Parts: sequence; C-alpha cells; structure tokens
Amino acid sequence: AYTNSFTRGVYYPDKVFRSSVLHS
Amino acid sequence: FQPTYGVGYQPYRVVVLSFELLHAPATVCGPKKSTNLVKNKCVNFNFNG
Repeated sequence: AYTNSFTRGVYYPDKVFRSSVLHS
Repeated sequence: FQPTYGVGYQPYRVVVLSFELLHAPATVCGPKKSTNLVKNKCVNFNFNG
C-alpha cells in the first residue's frame, strides 16, 4: 500500500545552533 | 614479506588518524591547561581550539 509524506522527514543538517534565520 | 627484500617490497606499518574535527562537542583534546572563566570584559578566548 501507499500514503503521502506531506512535510515529514526533515532533520537538523549540522550540530550548529542557529536562530531567527532562513538557511539554505 | 622477507627480511632480504628490496625496500619497496619490505613491510611498512601504517596508522591513519581520521579526525572528526567537526562543530560537534569534543572528547579527544591536546594537553592545554584550562583557565578560570572571565565575563563582561573584552578577552581572548579558546573553547576546544
């Protein structure tokens, strides 16, 4: 069977703290 | 490997040290003596290198 992931499966890319920012 | 062989055919031991020199928290360090922590002054600092 199948289902839609929506916006699941994002993770922190590196062990650095960042705040109030948009990071590509 | 034989003791008589030419040097390019003799055995060498190799150790390769891979460093995870990352932004992650440390557990292997050089023998640097830590100081007390100064606050609210302009200072030089060195946190884990």
